[PDB]
Amino acid sequence: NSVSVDLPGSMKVLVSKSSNADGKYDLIATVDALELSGTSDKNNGSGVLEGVKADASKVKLTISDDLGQTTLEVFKSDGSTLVSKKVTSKDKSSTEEKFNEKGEVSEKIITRADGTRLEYTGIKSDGSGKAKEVLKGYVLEGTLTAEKTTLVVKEGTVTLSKNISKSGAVSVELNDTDSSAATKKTAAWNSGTSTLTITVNSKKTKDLVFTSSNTITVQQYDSNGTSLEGSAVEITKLDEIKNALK
Repeated sequence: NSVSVDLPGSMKVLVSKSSNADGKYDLIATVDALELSGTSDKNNGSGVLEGVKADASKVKLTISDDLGQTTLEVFKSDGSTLVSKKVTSKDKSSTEEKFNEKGEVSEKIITRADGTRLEYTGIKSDGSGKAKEVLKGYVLEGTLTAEKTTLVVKEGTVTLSKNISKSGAVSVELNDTDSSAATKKTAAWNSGTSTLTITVNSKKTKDLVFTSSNTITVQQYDSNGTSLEGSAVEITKLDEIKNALK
């Protein structure tokens, strides 16, 4: 009879085998234990389904025409104002939002395809808030503004800041208040290799690489300050970032 279709966001929809008198297909889905229904112009599982929560909040599932993306929305019981929205994109990343009484976003959780996350909480009407990046093994914390996200790690008099611009560009900086010329760390950022090179006493000491896989690696220079030595080591815990800043 109906045809089962797998969707982004770990959902399924059942589509009628054939169309009704108007040419439209019936759609059914169950999300959690909520039954959703709709009709569609297409026969592939795309379209809109609707239902309600046990508390009468409206629910809408929207499946893009090519099945690439899904959106699951919850609204107030009159259907007017959004309460929550989850969008799963074609890479299987997701964004999950909560909204306040005016429909303004108050929380946004971005889950990358690899499972790492950006968590934005306490978001205010100017787009400022608290930020966390959840990586494999550890979490980075900081703040959000409409210009950038800034995640910070402190060790001694060193502050490491990982910035994510509004447009998604990562850059990293290091600032040290150390008053001793012999021990003060400085660093340079290379956007072309996503690498922060730390210097102490006029010699390169370490490269910190912020990889496309959402990891951080550390590699030391030889005592000559010009050649790398050994091989890069992936950071697995926050304490190891702090160790790289010593």
